[PDB]
Amino acid sequence: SQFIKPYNDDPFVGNLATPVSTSSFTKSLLSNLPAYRAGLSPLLRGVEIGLTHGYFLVGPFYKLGPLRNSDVALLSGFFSALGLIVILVACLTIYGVVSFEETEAKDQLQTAKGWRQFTSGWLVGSVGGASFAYILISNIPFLQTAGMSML
Amino acid sequence: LSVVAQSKSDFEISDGTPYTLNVPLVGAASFIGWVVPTLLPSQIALYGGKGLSTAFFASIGTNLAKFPAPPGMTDPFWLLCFIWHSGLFATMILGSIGYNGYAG
Amino acid sequence: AMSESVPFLKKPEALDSSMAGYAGFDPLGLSSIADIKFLQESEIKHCRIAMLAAAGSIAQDIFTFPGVSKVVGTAKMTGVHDVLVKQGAMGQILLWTSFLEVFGTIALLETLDGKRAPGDFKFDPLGFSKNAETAKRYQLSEIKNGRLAMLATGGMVHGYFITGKGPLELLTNF
Amino acid sequence: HGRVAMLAAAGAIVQDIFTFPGVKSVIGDVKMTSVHDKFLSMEAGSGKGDMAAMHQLLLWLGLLEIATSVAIIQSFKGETSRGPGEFGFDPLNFGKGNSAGSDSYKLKEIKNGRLAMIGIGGMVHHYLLTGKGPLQFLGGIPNYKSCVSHPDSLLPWLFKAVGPVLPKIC
Amino acid sequence: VPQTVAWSAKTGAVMVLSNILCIVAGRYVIQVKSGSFAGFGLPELLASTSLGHIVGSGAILGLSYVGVL
Amino acid sequence: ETLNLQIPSPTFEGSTGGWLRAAEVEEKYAITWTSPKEQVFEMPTGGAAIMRQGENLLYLARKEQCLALATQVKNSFKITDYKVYRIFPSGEVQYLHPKDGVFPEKVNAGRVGVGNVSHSIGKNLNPAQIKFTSKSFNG
Amino acid sequence: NLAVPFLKAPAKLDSSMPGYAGFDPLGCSDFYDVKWLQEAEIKNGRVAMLGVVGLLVPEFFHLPMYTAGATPYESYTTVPAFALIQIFLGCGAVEYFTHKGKISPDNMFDGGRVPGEFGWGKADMTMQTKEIKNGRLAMLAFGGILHQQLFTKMGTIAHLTGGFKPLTF
Ligand code: CLA
Ligand code: CLA
Ligand code: CLA
Ligand SMILES: CC1=C(C#C/C(C)=C/C=C/C(C)=C/C=C/C=C(C)/C=C/C=C(\C)C#CC2=C(C)C[C@@H](O)CC2(C)C)C(C)(C)C[C@H](O)C1
Ligand SMILES: CC1=C(C#C/C(C)=C/C=C/C(C)=C/C=C/C=C(C)/C=C/C=C(C)/C=C/C2=C(C)CCCC2(C)C)C(C)(C)C[C@H](O)C1
Repeated sequence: SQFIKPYNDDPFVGNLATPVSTSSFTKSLLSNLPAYRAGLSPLLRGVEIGLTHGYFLVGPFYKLGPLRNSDVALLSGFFSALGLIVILVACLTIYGVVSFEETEAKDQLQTAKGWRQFTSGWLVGSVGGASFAYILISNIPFLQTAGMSML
Repeated sequence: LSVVAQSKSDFEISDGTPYTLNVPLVGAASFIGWVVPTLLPSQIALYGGKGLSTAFFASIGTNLAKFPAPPGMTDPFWLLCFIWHSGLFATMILGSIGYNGYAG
Repeated sequence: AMSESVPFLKKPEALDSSMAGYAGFDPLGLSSIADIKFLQESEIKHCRIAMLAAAGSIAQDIFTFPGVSKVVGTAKMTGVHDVLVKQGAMGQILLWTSFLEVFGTIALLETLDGKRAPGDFKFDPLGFSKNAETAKRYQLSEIKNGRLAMLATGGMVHGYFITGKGPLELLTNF
Repeated sequence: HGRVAMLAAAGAIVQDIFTFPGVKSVIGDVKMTSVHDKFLSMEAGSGKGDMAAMHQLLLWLGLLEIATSVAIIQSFKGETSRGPGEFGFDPLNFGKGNSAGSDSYKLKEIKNGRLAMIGIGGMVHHYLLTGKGPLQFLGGIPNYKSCVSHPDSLLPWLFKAVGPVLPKIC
Repeated sequence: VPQTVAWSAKTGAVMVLSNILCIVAGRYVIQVKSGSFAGFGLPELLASTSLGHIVGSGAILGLSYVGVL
Repeated sequence: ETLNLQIPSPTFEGSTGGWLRAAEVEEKYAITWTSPKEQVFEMPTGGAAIMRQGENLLYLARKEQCLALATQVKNSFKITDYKVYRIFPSGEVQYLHPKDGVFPEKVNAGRVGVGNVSHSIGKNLNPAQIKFTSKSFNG
Repeated sequence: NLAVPFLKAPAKLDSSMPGYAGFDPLGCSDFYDVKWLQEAEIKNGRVAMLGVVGLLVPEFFHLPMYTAGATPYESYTTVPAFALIQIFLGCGAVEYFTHKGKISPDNMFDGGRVPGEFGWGKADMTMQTKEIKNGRLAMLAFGGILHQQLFTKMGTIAHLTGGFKPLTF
């Protein structure tokens, strides 16, 4: 038995069909991620990706930022997450302006309207996830430490 | 357990090759084939009169009693855990090779 | 095609009404992750072990065997495990149940391949299921008591972790 | 949201009426969200004590609610012909053969839910400043004249513009 | 220090056993050459007896280490 | 004349050195040739492939990759029956090499000389005379 | 087959064979010659049957040449080891003589030699079954007797008729 074959039956394309690239587990994970999941509008793809990314962004800024030993550490960490979010949304918008011609198609990610939808959803979800992380850390003393409250 | 020994799932190790990972049999057989020899006792301060599997399982229970506190650098847990999982992974690798490849 | 036990969920795809103890209960989709036949063999195994565990809890309250009180003084439910690892009892049951598990492992591989039904070891010496009308009743009944005994075993051992009394002594001394 | 608010509105009125046996000796004189904080001060994890009252509620409500999660996810993507709010719960026959109910009874449910959202918000904030609870507040139609000393909640910051910016009659 | 013992007939016994063991086992396993009367020559005998003194020396030293002798 | 798209390709196990997204959106090149044998050659993009007896066909990203394989087969296996094509994403196929049926190093009638300068290289114009003028430096 | 009913029949063994009970869970008869497996089972049983008596009788009566040690097991550490070397080579001579130079799986059974037979006779299927089952019993018996004499350090019958102390190590 052999586990490495030509990609999509084509021996001359610049890829290989390896277990990491094309196993059932990989295909299940890739097909179910919000970027590739079927039946989702680009705005909803943006919302789910944004909620995920905004939620984890809060933590490194809060724990390791300049005001980390102050009592405004969570405030500074959230606002730093917000600043990164605003800069990244500017990056997404300028990518959309320069990469896609204007056509009526809006249900695919790689169209002008579909990218604008994804950017709108990504900003809303990102600020939402950062806000949710702020609420959770604000209220639960376990999250404020690294779990160090138990010791 | 992404695929059992019986021809039931469609899990393909790659794009078009189905391959039965024998996760129940290999995991069970490798565990028993590694744990049973490892029961051999030894009057060494790391083992304490037990085998490596039994001293390891004892150090799991001892550190779980003090549940939030982690075991210290000089604690025997880390060396028992390392050697145990090293030989366990080696026996899973060799068992998967033997069972999937030779099939008997 | 809606789940019987959970009316607002779609009926589980891997599950079927031919299975004994079926109620349409898999809201998390675990019947798709692992093979359903492995899950049935695992469930029936858990069922029988917990049935023994629960009856043993009750009986070890009700009486003890001759000479047992010599070896176990005050240890009641899981303390007897701790004192009888020192004595040879736990090593003995571990050795002989592991002996049985070797052939159980062969039988699990066989039932994965498809030759054997899960939990079926042909152990019917008193011929209770010979008629086969009872067989199906016994099959569903065994699964129900097994599930109840899993919950009960957990609920007694946790009642003993709380009070130390053990099941019957918890009940009689409220 | 409407159903949870309706339970909350009913709970506040009943808690003012009476309490179950033995509760008064544990919580003391706490009503309408102060009892939430009081229980949480005596529960493992959040506080230090021998209770799991809010935690047991969280456990079973969360089990039911992961089940409803799967229902909402399936209903969103069109895999199910189930309407909103219908979980099939109708043990005594009220809709005469359909658990979904009649058009009029779901209209009754939705309007009473909206009413209870408004009402439970009102009851919560009137307690947060007077400390009286529903029936004392509704009896005490001249209010701020004498108010109950009640603890700061688990979010005191929100009570920081009441003093130096807003009037703070209390 | 691990305890070794002066030569006795038990040491001779372990050596002889390992030696015969390696003759028979080697006779089957060796891939290039009447169970022992077909194709048995001096290099096969000398190789099986060299592995016999290796297995035997290891067996003698280990059984002296643990106390079996 | 036109590329018969159905020609079987040399047996190959695949590689990462093959063509990328620019091949299906800008241009791809194809090479066909006849082999008397079923023999191993080296791909311009990577490891080894085996050419099938009869007619073979490859797709490469660069024209130079097609010509590097063509020189390799001609020297190693004495095969000169190679035709190189350019293929556009519209489906249109452009025959490339040898351009008029005859190899470039062999002369042919009807070839018109392009790029030929009537004087020697030192007779070019200095840059100053042709500054702010469109006139070319080649005289 | 019949012994372990929740497994398949081995289908390499049959009721023709003497001590057959349909008991082959691991499928050992699929990977080795069954003639060799039968030959090994009977010979291992015959050595074990001598070994049981070899553990029982020297308690009551030990030869005047030797010293008996403490238990019939431990007696191999007190008799001269050259004596057991001749035991080993004499049994090897018996192996090379009774088997006519054939000492390997490919080599045995060349002339149609039946597994049990070394030329002492031909027996009924029942008689061969009796031999096999007594051999299996004496194989299990040897392990119990030997380990009992090991841990207790007492003679088997001295332990049995005297206080039946648990085996401990
Ligand atoms: C998972 C189950 C389990 C476990 C771990 C234990 C563990 C223990 N028990 Mg409990 N016990 C059990 C089940 C269990 N028991 C059951 C099912 C009963 C009977 C209702 C009892 C009744 C019992 C008593 C009365 C006593 C113990 C005692 C003990 C201790 C020593 C072992 C002993 O003497 O057992 C004795 C147990 C038995 C003889 C019951 C065995 C029941 C068998 C296994 C059922 C199987 C029957 C079936 C026909 C076999 C088919 C095989 C199949 C796989 C093919 C120990 C802490 C002793 C102790 O220290 O208590 C303080 C003691 O006095 N047990
Ligand atoms: C000169 C010695 C000698 C020789 C050449 C043979 C030859 C044979 N014997 Mg015999 N045998 C002998 C002595 C010998 N035997 C003695 C003294 C015993 C003990 C009473 C046995 C017990 C015996 C049994 C029980 C069996 C054989 C079998 C066989 C056959 C296959 C194995 C083989 O080729 O040899 C390999 C054997 C030897 C080189 C000598 C064996 C003596 C034992 C095993 C001591 C070994 C110690 C050590 C624990 C071995 C483990 C290795 C490792 C852990 C270090 C072959 C006909 C097997 C068969 O199927 O026969 C048809 C079979 O089942 N023999
Ligand atoms: C009690 C166990 C027992 C039994 C039932 C048998 C039975 C048999 N053996 Mg086996 N055998 C045994 C012990 C036994 N033997 C032992 C210990 C040895 C080692 C010395 C041998 C070595 C041996 C060889 C080398 C051969 C046999 C053969 C045979 C068969 C003889 C064929 C024949 O004439 O048919 C009729 C059968 C008989 C007349 C057998 C009578 C049974 C005897 C007399 C057992 C009596 C036991 C007696 C109480 C002695 C106790 C002494 C002890 C306390 C020291 C027969 C199936 C031959 C054969 O064909 O293999 C199948 C063969 O070649 N046997
Ligand atoms: C559905 C179902 C069933 C069921 C069930 C259950 C448990 C149904 C429960 C229904 C309930 C509990 C409804 C309660 C609604 C409350 C409202 C509308 C009030 C809001 C308050 C206001 C406006 C106010 C106010 C106030 C202000 C702000 C200031 C305050 O100081 C005081 C004051 C009070 C005056 C059953 C089990 C029979 C089965 C069946 O087959 C299916
Ligand atoms: C347990 C816990 C606590 C708690 C708590 C709880 C239960 C808090 C609940 C708070 C709620 C539900 C507040 C509701 C506010 C509703 C408003 C402002 C309605 C506006 C409607 C309008 C303007 C309608 C306008 C209109 C009308 C009239 C007519 C025209 C149309 C329309 C536009 C619809 C804490 C946080 C206090 C802490 C404590 O330690 C732990």
